Amino acid sequence: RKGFKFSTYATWWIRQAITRSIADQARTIRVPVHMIETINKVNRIKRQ
DNA sequence: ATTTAGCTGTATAAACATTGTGTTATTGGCGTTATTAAGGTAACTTGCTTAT
Repeated sequence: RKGFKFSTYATWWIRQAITRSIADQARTIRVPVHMIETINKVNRIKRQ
């Protein structure tokens, strides 16, 4: 009904799924996704 | 015979024993705060890497 390309709607869902999969199976020991995101933000701040 | 020394008797005394009583303490319980997971989000990027 809205006039827009479907690629962006598909892209957001694909990106969310990939990030979630990486966090869930990223390490042999399961680590919380919220804990992982804060660690990623801290690492980016340290790099800057 | 007499008593004397011997013997510890059992009450008593003392110690224990038993009873009772207090105390406390911990389980349970409840709720509680730390934690946490998932859902959802939509300009666009629509056959890869990855390698002696």
